[PDB]
Amino acid sequence: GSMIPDFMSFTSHIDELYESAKKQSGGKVADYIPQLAKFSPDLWGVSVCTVDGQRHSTGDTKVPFCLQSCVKPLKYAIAVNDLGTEYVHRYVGKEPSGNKLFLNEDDKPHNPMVNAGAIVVTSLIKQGVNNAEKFDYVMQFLNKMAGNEYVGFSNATFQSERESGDRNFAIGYYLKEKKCFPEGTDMVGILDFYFQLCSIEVTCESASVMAATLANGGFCPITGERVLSPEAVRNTLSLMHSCGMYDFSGQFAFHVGLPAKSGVAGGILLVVPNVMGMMCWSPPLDKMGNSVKGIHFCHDLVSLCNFHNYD
Ligand SMILES: O=C(Cc1cccc(OC(F)(F)F)c1)Nc1ccc(CCCCc2nnc(NC(=O)Cc3ccccn3)s2)nn1
Repeated sequence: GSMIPDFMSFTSHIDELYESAKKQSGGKVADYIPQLAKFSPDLWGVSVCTVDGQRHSTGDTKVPFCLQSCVKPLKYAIAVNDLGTEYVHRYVGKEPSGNKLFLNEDDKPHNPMVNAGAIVVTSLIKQGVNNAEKFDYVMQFLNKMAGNEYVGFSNATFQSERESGDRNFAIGYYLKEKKCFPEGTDMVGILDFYFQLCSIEVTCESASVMAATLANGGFCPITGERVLSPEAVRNTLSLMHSCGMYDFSGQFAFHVGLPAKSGVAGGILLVVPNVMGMMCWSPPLDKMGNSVKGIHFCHDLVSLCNFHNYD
């Protein structure tokens, strides 16, 4: 599957799109915790990792930042990989909401990409062991996805996220009341694990390798290791396609047509199946919560290389 005939000319076009996006100065850096409000609005990085293992970065691609919602497709993939589609979707829905409600009509969170869904997915991983082992288990998994490149942890983000996460505690108690967790779940402990996962740190470079693992049918392109089952990958990409960009998800599926997942740190994890993974990062967000520069870049990328799913 050679739709990138000349990698060096392709990176030349990446750089031009990078420079064009750089001029987009709009948006607001998230500031509900100090660990996000700190970030400069001018940070802007794009990293590419093909399914071959070819790499290209431009801009601020080695500055660590928190995954935040970008971790949601990754922990869903781990859950499906270990437990199968059917078991996971006993607890969480499979489609966009069209949203302030915690649960759909079946008393399940709408999908794994919204907070209530990610909290339920978190309760499914490595059940029975304590939180330190749960975290270590997911960390080892993310190391394999990233081919052992930068995966860190921001204790300061974790502490601030947990102390100000009233909406997530409201979701936690509502899900407990509607019996959404597996039997024996310690809800407060699940919220802790959830806040920790949101505080895992990557760079553009390490994250693009994670995305490239999803683009490569579950095989890490820079180690050849099998990390995720084909089922886990397929499921994760479908939900990223339809639910990955908050309230912009429907527009993004229509105009861009690639599986992607945004996050409040300004990251956009982007997958071009069978071609490449990308991570774009610029902290200033539009009013729907997506990185202004990243969105502009994603539109330009598809209008240039015919990467749209139905192109
Ligand atoms: O009940 C379900 C299935 C369901 C599916 C579809 C329709 C439906 O009927 C309903 F919309 F009327 F509820 C119910 N899910 C569910 C129900 C309750 C909850 C916990 C509560 C969610 C958090 C909120 N609390 N108050 C709110 N008020 C507003 O947002 C203000 C507003 C503005 C505009 C129009 C209406 N209100 S949000 N979480 N999830």
